[PDB]
Amino acid sequence: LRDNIQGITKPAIRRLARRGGVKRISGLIYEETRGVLKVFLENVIRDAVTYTEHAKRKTVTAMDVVYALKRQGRTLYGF
Amino acid sequence: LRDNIQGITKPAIRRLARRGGVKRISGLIYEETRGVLKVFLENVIRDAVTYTEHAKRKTVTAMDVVYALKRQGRTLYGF
Amino acid sequence: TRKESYAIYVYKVLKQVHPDTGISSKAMSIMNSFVNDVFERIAGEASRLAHYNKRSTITSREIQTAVRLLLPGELAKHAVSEGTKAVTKYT
Amino acid sequence: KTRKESYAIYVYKVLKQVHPDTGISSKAMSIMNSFVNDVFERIAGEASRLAHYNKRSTITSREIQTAVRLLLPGELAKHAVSEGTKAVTKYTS
Amino acid sequence: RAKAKTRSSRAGLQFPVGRVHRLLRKGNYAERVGAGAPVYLAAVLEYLTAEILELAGNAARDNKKTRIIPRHLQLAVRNDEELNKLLGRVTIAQGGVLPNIQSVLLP
Amino acid sequence: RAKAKTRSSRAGLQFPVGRVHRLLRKGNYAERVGAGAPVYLAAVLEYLTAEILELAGNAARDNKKTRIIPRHLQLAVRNDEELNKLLGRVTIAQGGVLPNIQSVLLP
Amino acid sequence: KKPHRYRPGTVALREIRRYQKSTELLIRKLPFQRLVREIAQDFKTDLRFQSSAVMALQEASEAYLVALFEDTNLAAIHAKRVTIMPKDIQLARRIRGER
Amino acid sequence: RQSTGKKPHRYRPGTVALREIRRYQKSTELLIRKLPFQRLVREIAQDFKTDLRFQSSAVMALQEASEAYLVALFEDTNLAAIHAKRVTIMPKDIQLARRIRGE
DNA sequence: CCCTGGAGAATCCCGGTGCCGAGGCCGCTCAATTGGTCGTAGACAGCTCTAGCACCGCTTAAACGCACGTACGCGC
Repeated sequence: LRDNIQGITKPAIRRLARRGGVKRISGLIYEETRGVLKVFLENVIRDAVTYTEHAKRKTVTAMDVVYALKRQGRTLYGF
Repeated sequence: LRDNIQGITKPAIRRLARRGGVKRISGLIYEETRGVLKVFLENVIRDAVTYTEHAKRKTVTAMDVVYALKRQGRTLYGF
Repeated sequence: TRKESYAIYVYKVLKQVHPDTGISSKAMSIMNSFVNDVFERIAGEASRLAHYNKRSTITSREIQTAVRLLLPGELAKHAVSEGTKAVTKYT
Repeated sequence: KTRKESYAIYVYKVLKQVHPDTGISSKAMSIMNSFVNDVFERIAGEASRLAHYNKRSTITSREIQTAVRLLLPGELAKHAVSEGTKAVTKYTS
Repeated sequence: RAKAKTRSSRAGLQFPVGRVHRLLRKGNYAERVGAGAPVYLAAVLEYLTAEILELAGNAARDNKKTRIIPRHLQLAVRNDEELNKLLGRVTIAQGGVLPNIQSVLLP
Repeated sequence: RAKAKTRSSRAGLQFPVGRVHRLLRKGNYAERVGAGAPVYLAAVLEYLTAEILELAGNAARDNKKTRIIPRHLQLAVRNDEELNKLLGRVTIAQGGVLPNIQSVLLP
Repeated sequence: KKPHRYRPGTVALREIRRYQKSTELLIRKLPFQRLVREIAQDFKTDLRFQSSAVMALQEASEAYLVALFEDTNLAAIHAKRVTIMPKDIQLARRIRGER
Repeated sequence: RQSTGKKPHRYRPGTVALREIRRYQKSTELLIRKLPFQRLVREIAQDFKTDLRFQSSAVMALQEASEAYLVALFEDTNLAAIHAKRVTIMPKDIQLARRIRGE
């Protein structure tokens, strides 16, 4: 699995900024948003990996991601 | 005790901005900084008041202030 | 197995406050996670409050202090009044 | 009088172990003690949470290892895990 | 063995006092848990639940909806200032954000 | 009985294993505390303390002072990126901040 | 005839109004899932993910990115601009403490 | 109630400001005075509960925490000022920083 | 209008005091250490079965790219 950071396509970032009320979206901010998303995922998924490793499991459940987001002050409801 | 919000003097806010590396300090920053400090104190001192009222004490200790700063993600060391 | 859930109590509270509205599975799951997270927050605050003053017990004053520490504004006072009313009706 | 628990002499001994030519003031000592208390509370709470989420009643060395991987980031966490593993292997020897 | 009456009915409440007490006991939170602590906790949870569901019903009536959808719950949470400050560190799934547009963005 | 050898010397450690175990037992964290958990906690605490004190000693030597002052500890925390991420939400008294100047500030 | 030729900004406002009231997920499910898989491959080669775990990760990432975009837009309006910039994102991360 | 009522130095702005920045950034002592901050603390506390006292060390901890928080807020405000192609901070920058911080 | 030489003032290195907080020492006592003893949570073996991994049709809304110009980013 390589070059999946391009999977977050340009209209996806367009829609994400439109949800946030952005008027104009630059051409250079897509790479920056991809990097920010990569950093956030490399934190949260790594925390969930540690949770799954401690949980004696090889499959990352939604609950482990839930407290992985909770421990960083970003608690998510509904899972 | 009245007009105690002016105890934080204008050169005190100027020196606080100098510690933060602020180049130029506007004349309208002092009232806004006093209001922000008043809001922060009205949160922290109220939390310490609740902490002291819980422990059946009449004066507030530095440990309760440390707890009130710690519960909001602003933990203080040395007290 | 049996899994603990807060669906029916939230449902009857909803029927008490608004009997003309329903709820979905996703809305129920959001409400369950919200009430559980508030449970852990208030219970942990009460546990820390007991640990600060070497208190071996958690009373209603622990929950009231946790509510005033967590809930801001008039919400904390309303919750404290509701808890006091429930305590007086309990005895 | 009343004996209050503190890590003043322990942090002082650590300082003399790693830097045998310097001293430390009481304000810096209290800052280090508060840092030790906060890190101890954070790791203990993380280990208690990890024990609770797996429906387990005890806290083992793996709980502390997961707590220091979750809290400490990166190479600091890897070095902490290595030091903890070395201490566990020395304690059980 | 007399008649089994729940503590929620004696306190005029719908949330379970006994389940809250059991979760406090097995939650390793304290050595002892008082009698009034689960009653106070259940009363606070009941008040918060009633307020959130009432605001969600108001938002659903504003959207011509008679079923509570997580969009309505997100609108109810973010519309109230106290709920927004309390749940500032809260992510809500399938809720979006408020439909607010800045003044300079309008043409 | 036998010699009362401390658990810190048995594990090659300086932080008290027994004090950590006692604080874990009375700290309302778990029903039981394992054997290796206080050793792991003391090892992590000693490594963090040693790294922070070494960085503070280096900062004191840059300032050429013998005694460690809170300015040295604040510089040690803020200079290390790992310590900056670990203690981002930490306020250190009597320490100030980093003496850095923006590029456009200088004339 | 001539085309309608919408001025720049009107379709932006229409999309803002549409997405600010719709709760659908903007990021496609499979590319985000595969990005999650290659990110987790650096930590564990033999790992699996539940569908609801990917759902929770997608929702949390979408909400975090939307909040970051809101802060970026507010900083852009603060900086006499209407176009979001990478330096605005860097400022928003530095103020929030994530940079 | 009963009353009827040769050439001077002339330092340009900015250089002495940077001098003060360098002097106070490497400094350690407290910038805010003790008793005005203490009196403000008592005045704020008297609105919540009367007949309340603060010890010297609690006032010290509150003063240092408030100074650190305001220094971080001023750092973010100056960063937004340079971000907005400016060297002078505005209260709207402070409001923007508070909004981004979530408070 | 720009480059270079001379001097006013905040800042930095250094000699001398000493002093008041830091380092080392005396007990000793209360928390740390040793041994046994069980209830019991936890490590391990076998079943399974329900949800996840991989590939396939397909079709269709989602996405890359090119042409054009006017709101806006940037220089003055």
